[PDB]
Amino acid sequence: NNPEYSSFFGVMGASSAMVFSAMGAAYGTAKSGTGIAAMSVMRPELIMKSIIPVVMAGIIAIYGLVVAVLIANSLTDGITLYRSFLQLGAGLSVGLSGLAAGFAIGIVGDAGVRGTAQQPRLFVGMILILIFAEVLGLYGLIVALILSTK
Amino acid sequence: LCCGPKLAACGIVLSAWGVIMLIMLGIFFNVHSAVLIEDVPFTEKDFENGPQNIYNLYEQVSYNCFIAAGLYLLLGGFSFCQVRLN
Amino acid sequence: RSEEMTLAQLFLQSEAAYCCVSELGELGKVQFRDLNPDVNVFQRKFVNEVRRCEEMDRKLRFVEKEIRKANIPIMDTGENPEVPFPRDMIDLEANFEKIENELKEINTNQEALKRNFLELTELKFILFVAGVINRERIPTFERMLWRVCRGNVFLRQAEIENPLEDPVTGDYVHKSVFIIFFQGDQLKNRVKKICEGFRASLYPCPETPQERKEMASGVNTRIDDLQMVLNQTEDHRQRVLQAAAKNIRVWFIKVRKMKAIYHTLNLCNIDVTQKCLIAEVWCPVTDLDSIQFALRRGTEHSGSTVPSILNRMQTNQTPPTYNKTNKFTHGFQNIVDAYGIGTYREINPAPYTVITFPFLFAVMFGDFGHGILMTLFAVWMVLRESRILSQKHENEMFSMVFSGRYIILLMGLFSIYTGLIYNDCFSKSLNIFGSSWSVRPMFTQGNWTEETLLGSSVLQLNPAIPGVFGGPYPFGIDPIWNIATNKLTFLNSFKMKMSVILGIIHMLFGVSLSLFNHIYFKKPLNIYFGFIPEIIFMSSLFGYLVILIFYKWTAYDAHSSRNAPSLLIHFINMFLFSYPESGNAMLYSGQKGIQCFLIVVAMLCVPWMLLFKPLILRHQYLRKKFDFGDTMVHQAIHTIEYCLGCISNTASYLRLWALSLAHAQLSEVLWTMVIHIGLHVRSLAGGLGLFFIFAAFATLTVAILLIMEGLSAFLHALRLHWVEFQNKFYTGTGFKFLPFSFE
Amino acid sequence: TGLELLYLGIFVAFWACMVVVGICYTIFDLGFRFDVAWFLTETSPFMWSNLGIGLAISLSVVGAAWGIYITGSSIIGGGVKAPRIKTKNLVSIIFCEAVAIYGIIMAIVISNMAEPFSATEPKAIGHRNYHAGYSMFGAGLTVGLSNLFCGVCVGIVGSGAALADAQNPSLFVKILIVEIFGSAIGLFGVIVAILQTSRVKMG
Amino acid sequence: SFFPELYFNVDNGYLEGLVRGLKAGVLSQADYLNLVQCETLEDLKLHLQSTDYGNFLANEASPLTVSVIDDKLKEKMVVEFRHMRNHAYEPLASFLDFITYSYMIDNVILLITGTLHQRSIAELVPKCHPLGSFEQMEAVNIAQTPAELYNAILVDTPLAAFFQDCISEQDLDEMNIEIIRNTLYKAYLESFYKFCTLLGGTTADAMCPILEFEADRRAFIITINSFGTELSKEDRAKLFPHCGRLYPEGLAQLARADDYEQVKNVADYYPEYKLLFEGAGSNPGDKTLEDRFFEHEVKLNKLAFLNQFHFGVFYAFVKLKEQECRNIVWIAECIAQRHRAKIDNYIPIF
Repeated sequence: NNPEYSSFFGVMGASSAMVFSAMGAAYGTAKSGTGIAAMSVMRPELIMKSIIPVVMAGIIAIYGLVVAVLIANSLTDGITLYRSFLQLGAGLSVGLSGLAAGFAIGIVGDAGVRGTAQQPRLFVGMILILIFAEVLGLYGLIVALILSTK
Repeated sequence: LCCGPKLAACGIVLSAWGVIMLIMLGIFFNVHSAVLIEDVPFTEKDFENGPQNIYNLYEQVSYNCFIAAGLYLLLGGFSFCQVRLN
Repeated sequence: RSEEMTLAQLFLQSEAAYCCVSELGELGKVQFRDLNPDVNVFQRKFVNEVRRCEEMDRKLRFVEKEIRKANIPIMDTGENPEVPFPRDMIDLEANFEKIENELKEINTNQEALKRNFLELTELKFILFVAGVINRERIPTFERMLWRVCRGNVFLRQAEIENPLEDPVTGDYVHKSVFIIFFQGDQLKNRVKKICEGFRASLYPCPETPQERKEMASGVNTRIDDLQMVLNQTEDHRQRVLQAAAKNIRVWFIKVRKMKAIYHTLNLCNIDVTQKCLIAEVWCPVTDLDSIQFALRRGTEHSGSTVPSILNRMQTNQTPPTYNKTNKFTHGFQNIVDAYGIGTYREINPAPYTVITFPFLFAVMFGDFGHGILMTLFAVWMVLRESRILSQKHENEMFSMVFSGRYIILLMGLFSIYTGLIYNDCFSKSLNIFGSSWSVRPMFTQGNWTEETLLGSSVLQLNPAIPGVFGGPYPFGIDPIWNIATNKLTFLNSFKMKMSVILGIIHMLFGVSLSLFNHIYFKKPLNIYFGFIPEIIFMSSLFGYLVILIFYKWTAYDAHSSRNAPSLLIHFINMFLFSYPESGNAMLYSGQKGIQCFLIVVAMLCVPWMLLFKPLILRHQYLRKKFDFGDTMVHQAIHTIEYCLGCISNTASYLRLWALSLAHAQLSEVLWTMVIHIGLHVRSLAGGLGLFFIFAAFATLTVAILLIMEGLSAFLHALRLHWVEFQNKFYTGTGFKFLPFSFE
Repeated sequence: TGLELLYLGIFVAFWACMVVVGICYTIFDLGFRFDVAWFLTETSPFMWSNLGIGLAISLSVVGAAWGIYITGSSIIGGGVKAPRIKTKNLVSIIFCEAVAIYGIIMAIVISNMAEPFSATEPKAIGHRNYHAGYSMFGAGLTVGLSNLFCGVCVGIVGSGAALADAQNPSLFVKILIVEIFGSAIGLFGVIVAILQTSRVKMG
Repeated sequence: SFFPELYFNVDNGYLEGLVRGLKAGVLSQADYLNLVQCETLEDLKLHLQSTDYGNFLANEASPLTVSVIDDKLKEKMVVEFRHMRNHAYEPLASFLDFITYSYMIDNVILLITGTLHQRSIAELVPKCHPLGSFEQMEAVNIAQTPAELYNAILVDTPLAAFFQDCISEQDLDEMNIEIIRNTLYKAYLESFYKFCTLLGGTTADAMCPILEFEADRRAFIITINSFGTELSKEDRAKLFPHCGRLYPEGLAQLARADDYEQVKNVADYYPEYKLLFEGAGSNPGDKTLEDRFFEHEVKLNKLAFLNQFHFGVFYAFVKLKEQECRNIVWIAECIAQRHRAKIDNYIPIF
């Protein structure tokens, strides 16, 4: 019947959904913190104002968690290679979309905090670009669902 | 005075939301017996005998919508009292 | 036409023109323009007054800063002042000069504080030289001591926990004391060069042995302490003078007012012949009589007793725009202007957006309980309008949310309905119990009995159409999907088709408006050979997809599941012109001719816009007798941009599906991970746990979905309302009004 | 050179070992065990197919992220002293995300034709299955890499345009042409991928 | 896919935009024509308000003097540069450090030559450039021998690296300080050139010509200045930079020079130097060699601003704006002397 290697690949997919995506979020948060430092001394009133990038990093983590739980419930002993490779593909794609989005948000958040530290009118502008970062993560997640059926 | 409303109004809104949704959950678990579409989880493993067990245990599970909401019934009353303390 | 006529000229010289413009700017319905010759800022007929106003403004800014240093607030309850026109203002500023004159005396006596600090150092000298140095410079100091002396001297330090006032800046900067011991006079000489680089000039040079010196220093220190305690009375008079800051804040307000008046008079006309100083103004036609009223107010004060009237004058230039906004539509126009500033005589997109933004948010917010929550939020904010507006707030998030309360309320109300048709309220389906799917003897009639025995470990999809079932649902989406393990496939198909169809229709609505403006501006060349090819191209390409998708939805019955076609394969086939004879069946009879004709006419549409119009422009230019190459370059760039861009916009419409799917999945997981555990076996202590469980669940959904992801969805709606909507007809090249309303 | 020395070392060692083993096999008359057929056949096509499916959006999203950040840093840096350019330069990020849109639609197209089989020996899997797997994997790789480089290119040109636009506000209308000429290759990759995966009939 | 352009912005995008915005603050010819018509210093301030320089004279300068104008201009310089520095990571940080080393050396030699005359001890602080301030700016007043000066500079001031093994002397007279200046500047130019060529990429391509020109400029200046003085020729040969295009004839022809004729006969061999020396004919009505050198310098910096991801848009920028300050000062000087005869001697920029 099916080989015994088959259970390997699928499980590995789950690991990716909780490694790569997570790592991206981590970078984002770190970078944003540095920005806050450069902005804390001169414009002290806007510390909480800059709560917006850090949460917008953590959301990437959330996405990873979602898919991980799903691929922890579709795993059974008797899995054919077809299902295993579907699940591996989903995990890889979501992890990498999370990673790329994380890098983008981190850089944009540094630039945003630094820009607002000297120009209040820039605030809204930075927010706009930040959205274009976060949405990228969602695109990865999309195919995950498409790969839980076909 | 003690426990000024500035840090407790969110508590009152949360308590109101909790009590209303818990009453709703209990009512739709008891009267409608929580039809399986609105409820996957149950409490047994051997259900090869008949329907009396399923509805009986559904009533037992809905009964648990009591202290749950009752807990707030009170917490809301306490938080309103703290709000009154000016 | 957002306006008829603004650019006019309705001024004349008067002996007291200042009050004329004061009343005109109180009225706040003008915007001046003049100074075409560009005579420089540094030679103006009204320069000296502007200069002296600048001087007074800097000086009162100085006193304002100084009183702010003393932490004395300002009473901002005063009413709007009245313009003090006459030259006597300057003399009154001389009175105000007196104020700051005594202020200067205070700063002189602040140097007296030096002496206080002086004695204070000797206090810590109760502990061959010693001195007081900055704390933060200890390490470089002691390294320098290592370099110069090589350890032959020794140092020991101490520090005072209280921070020490600064004689010069007043800061509580850290300070410290150091004692250095030597062995000879050469060190006593050489060390002062290093010590003076670290600001220590208050030394009790050795006079007597330790005991007698200690007693003498103690005695003198207490005497001088009593002296400074006596002489510190200057603070009382300083506070007495400082308390008089509040009086002339309204004077500062009117100072700014008449400074701005004189600034406008600087721009005003340069000619002074026959007492004619006419400066051109922008003021909309509907307010013309209002301007006349201001004129009368001028004659209430200006004793020239002249009519001060003048006729309007047309213009060959471009006037600005204006958007009269009522209470309810303020935020929507804020958004639309944030995209850009529309040219004169443009279709204001407010009435469309004001309703298409909640609709789109609902298209990406398909959930009903969260609709109720957002609506409760919005009603809470709205009902306290009078209280909040009459309140002092500080949080900027609260200010922007209170500015967008209208949009928030509308999208909450629409979210409720769209969630209801979604049939996904808090991850469950509101089941009205009208399912008509499976009844037992019907399933046993279709050769299916007691297969659950093997089914205890498998799932057993049922093939549809046993011949006794079906039934759509009037109430939106049939509820049974909410537990079906294959719900994802049908939900995703439905969202795909939903999103594409809505996007195409909304885009058609967007593009269909430009023809109105084209006929309005009377530009025949830009409509006959303009919008017509654009619309025929778009329709022939994508209305075909719409008709095909409805055809597949309506016609292919369940019994023909096999042999059913794939729409995307058909679209790609016609795009590539490949014509396989087998592997996919034609959608309907006569496909070949119609499909071929539509694609060829779509292709033949491009050369019109690509080539024809500039030839006609050159034809008429030559008939008269204009770089023709430039004209076709710009046109061709526009046409290829339109084609590629329209393909990109039609492709970019899937964000609707994306966000809807993310919402669905997130709601399911948020339900089923944390508070799903609330269903348990406990008899007495179960609801106890459910209390905290639901507390955590409610807070987490508040912090994951209600706030931040909703913001992302809202900005995506905004982006769609900007780029793929307004890049079809909205040129966006104009200027708003910068009224002379005083502030 | 700070840490890329490790990468260069791994690369050189790997290729040197590859040359050594290749020549060792060749001169030993032992080439019958270097059966490329065994490697290409006994590996189930599903692994290639799902690798292609993943890559087709992996690379597109990577390119899009690169473009957005490289343009974003410059636009916001320039806007600090020129707020008027803040909104005008959205078009660069629009074009940057267009490649992600193209990538995901390609993933949807490729994802079809995924019918599982039950064959276990190559003769049973068959020519049609092997061709389908290889072709769709290749199409995925092509669209991924093309979209990646299109994204990088448009990001760079958008950065240059945004930097230049802050100076003279009458320059933006004469620099989008390079942007469109960049997006052309991003579309070209998509259409070649379709041309490759046209005739897949896995089963 | 060029070598240096993919990774530049990731940590240097914000500052690049800030500096490029600030480069718009240089005044074109039209503003200079405008500003040459001022009637008094107050007129000059009124015009200065309308330009990007606006609002830095809101003080109590009722008796306005050129001193306050110069001080405020330099204050704007140092505050702007310090803010730019305080937001940079390590590579850009070493770069901006390397920039400020020049002013640091200038300030050190200004202070030592001031204290060489005992008439001034501590009133020399306000003259020194605030930019070139390090923690031991006052140790210079304890050095009786240059060895002691080294011992003062050694610890924290990195200038030690530029003269740690190039100075060996025990007596501190007024002649050798010029040698100190020349050697320190020589080491600074050499180190900066090596750092630039190490940094690699477009920065080297876009900054090598500037440093080369500076090297040759200083070489020629030190040659011409030492004609009729006590400096021996071998020591002069021991003072030229070795990063210019005058490498062979710098050590084989300039050292064998004794009057302006031979310097002309060596400079005319190259095209650009021939043109520069012909333009500066040393006539009574013609500008001296220094003005032509400044003109070429500004031309090179202006040309250097046509590359997107080149670090020196910072360094170049600073130099350029410094020249601008000088220009403004000259104009104000005429307004102090009440004559416009030489008001056109400015050197336009952009």
